[PDB]
Amino acid sequence: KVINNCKIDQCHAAVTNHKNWQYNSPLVPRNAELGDRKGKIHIPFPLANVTC
Amino acid sequence: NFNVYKATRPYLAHCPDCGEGHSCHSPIALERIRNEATDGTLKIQVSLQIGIK
Amino acid sequence: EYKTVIPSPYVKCCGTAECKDKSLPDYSCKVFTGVYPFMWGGAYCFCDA
Amino acid sequence: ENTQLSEAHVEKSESCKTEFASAYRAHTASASAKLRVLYQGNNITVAAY
Amino acid sequence: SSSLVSESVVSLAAGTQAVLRCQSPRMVWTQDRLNDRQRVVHWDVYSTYYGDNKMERLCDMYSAGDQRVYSSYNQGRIFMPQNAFTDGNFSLVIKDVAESDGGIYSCNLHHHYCHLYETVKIQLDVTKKAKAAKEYWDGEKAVIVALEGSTVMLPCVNRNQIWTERHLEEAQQVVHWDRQLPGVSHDRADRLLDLYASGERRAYGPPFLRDRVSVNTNAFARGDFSLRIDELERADEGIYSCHLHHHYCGLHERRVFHLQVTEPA
Amino acid sequence: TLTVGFTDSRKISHTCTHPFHHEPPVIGRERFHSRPQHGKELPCSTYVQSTAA
Amino acid sequence: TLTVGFTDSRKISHTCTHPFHHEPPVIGRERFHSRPQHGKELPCSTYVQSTAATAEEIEVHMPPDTPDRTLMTQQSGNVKITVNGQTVRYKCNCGGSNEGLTTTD
Ligand SMILES: *[C@@H]1O[C@H](CO)[C@@H](O)[C@H](O)[C@H]1NC(C)=O
Repeated sequence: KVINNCKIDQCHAAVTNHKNWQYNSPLVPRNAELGDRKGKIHIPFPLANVTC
Repeated sequence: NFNVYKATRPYLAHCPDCGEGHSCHSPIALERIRNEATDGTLKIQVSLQIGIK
Repeated sequence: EYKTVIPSPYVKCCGTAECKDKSLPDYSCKVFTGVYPFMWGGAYCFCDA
Repeated sequence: ENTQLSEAHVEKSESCKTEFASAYRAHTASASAKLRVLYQGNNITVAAY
Repeated sequence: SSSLVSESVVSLAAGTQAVLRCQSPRMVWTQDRLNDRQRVVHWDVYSTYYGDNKMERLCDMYSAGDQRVYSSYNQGRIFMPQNAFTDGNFSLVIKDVAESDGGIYSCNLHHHYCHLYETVKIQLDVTKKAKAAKEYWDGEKAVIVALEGSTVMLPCVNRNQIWTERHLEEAQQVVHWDRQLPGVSHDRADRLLDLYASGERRAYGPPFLRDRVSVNTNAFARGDFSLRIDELERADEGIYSCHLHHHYCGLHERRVFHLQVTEPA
Repeated sequence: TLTVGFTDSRKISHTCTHPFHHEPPVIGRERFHSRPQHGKELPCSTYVQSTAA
Repeated sequence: TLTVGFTDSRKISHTCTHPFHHEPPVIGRERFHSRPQHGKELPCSTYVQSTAATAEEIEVHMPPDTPDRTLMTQQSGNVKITVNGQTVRYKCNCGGSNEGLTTTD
């Protein structure tokens, strides 16, 4: 697209990707609608106590 | 040319540590450490041969 | 400084070893039973205990 | 004009299912014991509260 | 709960040290955890065409490797996929087949941890040229009329999760010893003893009954978990259940001993 | 401290680090730093290679 | 601690380690850690690159054996032991040929 007679530094634009989900982290900003969203994954490498 | 090791062979012995905590059998078992030298250089005895084919 | 010499230990199965005195400085010996050592290729021998 | 909202909470760890420290209020106790008795020329073992 | 493998019935008198022989040759849990995920595949050929040719162990593979050649003459003569363990290809390739390499081949695989083995037979007849080079089935194996002076392939199409490359030593043996009294049900037997390959041992019941019922110090290292009960008390009679579980090898064995304790009269 | 690094298909080295004080807890009275060929055995928590939580 | 490691023709890294407390002895009063461009000279024991010793003997003996069962394989209750060109002593609790040293499959 083209917006004529306007400075490039006028504003910003962002690509809105919603295809492959991204797993939550504090650093990443939220999507700004609510807290949680569907899609959950289990964390591997469980814990057990053994002799040493 | 200091060739006395014709019939020698390497080990494959239970090394105390093969890494990651568990102890297994390796060809690089060591059982003798000499550090009497004042300078600080150390002899290290090793299971397997070196400098030969 | 002194060096400690410990030749290859004597292993045995289904039979028992024995200590013969050695006229050497601080020479010592011992025996044990029920040991079931394992090597890289498997158990050294069958006699379980 | 922009703003930031943050929030957080704290929960139990799954590691608790394996490692943890437990506080009890044990007050009293009971006694059990093992005895060896020479009877009719033989050692005999007994267990009782 | 575990699939039955052996049912035993015994009877003795009170005041006797009985022993139940709950053993499994697959329970030789090596002291060694690491490198037990390793399995070893290889190919060995006997040139029975000559009849006096000692079976040539051509080459072998471990987890994460190549073709290693026993003989230099085989070097530049043999290939095994570096991904054989990953995809289970385990297939041999020979670049320069000739009459010297004619014979019956065998693709063999051994698993260190499970101590299980697999093998597939192949036959490789030699033809001077491709005028008769073809595959057929003798009746027990596959026979290839290899074109002399050409590359040939011997397949090993086992693709069982057991041999697929993996970290499999996360699993370890577990042993359950329980007693079902005359009136208790199987899987409701009091949990007398729990044993783990890492030496963890758990006992239950009254403090004393634990000591008489014992297991050797290093059963896992030998795979013999025989349970010794000392000076049998007649109240101990019943059905003793010994469950041995290690899931990677698929082991879910049950052994049972119907021990009836008598008394002097 | 604790840093991680990797090499890109860009043939570039990307690295990050966090200051995290990693102190293995002394298990038993004998403050040991490499486990022995011979010694006692005690329980201790740890992880495993299973990939199904 | 002290570890050693090497890379195989197997393209594998084999490593071992022993806990050995290595503390160079402070020679002289000045506890120095890297020797200087300028300074005094004092005697100190050390080693040398010579490859001809004088009566420091270490014995070598014939290896006892290496009991490996990979040679075995079950053929419908018939154990097959493969030798591939070595001297192998088999011994079984089974009857018949319980014991025997052979060099043939
Ligand atoms: C009883 O215990 C003692 C303790 O040493 C032992 O000497 C003896 O042989 C045992 N048996 C008996 C006294 O019948």
